[PDB]
Amino acid sequence: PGRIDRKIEFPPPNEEARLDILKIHSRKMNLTRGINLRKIAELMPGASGA
Amino acid sequence: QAAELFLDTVSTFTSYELMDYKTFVTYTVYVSMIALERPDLREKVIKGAEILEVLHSLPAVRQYLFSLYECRYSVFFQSLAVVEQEMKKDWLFAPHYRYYVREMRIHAYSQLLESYRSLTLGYMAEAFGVGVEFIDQELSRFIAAGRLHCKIDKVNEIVETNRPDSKNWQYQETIKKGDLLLNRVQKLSRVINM
Repeated sequence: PGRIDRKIEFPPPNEEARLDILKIHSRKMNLTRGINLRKIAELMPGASGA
Repeated sequence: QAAELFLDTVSTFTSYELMDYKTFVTYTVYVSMIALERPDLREKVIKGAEILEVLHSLPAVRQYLFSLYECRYSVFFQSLAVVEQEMKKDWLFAPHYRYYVREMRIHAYSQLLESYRSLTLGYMAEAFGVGVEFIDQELSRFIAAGRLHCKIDKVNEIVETNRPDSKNWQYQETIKKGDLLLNRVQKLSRVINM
């Protein structure tokens, strides 16, 4: 315990934390108006960010 | 260039500044109807479902587009006076509302008039738009304005057209830009070196 200063856990994303990765990652694509990423974020049951 | 930046109308969004998507649709059709010719109009705006379903809620704009495409010339001046009137009372188009319809009139006159050669002047009042003296002074100031390629006869009551080449008209703007840039580099040429 005198060695490591702080240990930080990384959880898998929830339905909130998948939507923003869809937001940032969906930036460089030529989309179509009206997408509803909330539904797709629910369709993915939280694997990881990759 | 304005319709060319207004090309997509698909990736365009329910905006903060055009909160009506359909106002953006009216803008892109009002600029498209000058900005592009028939081939483009006869494929792009006439077959777009994404552009069709939004003027599907428009009674006048769907009419105002189809009065021009479907050769409904007489009501086209009525709806033209409507859209020109609102355009006169519109921000950002009130700088050029007179510029708009002076191109719309000569555009429709080019459309009907570049079909036949021996069509008479009295034919157009009942099928095109009323006022024989109006068509008289109106085409007279456009041939006199050096566009609208035809040559009207008067005291036998017939309108004759021709076809010019792409030579002297294309020559004209070249001598315009040549004299303009000659003025530019002449003026700057006196600016530098005292």
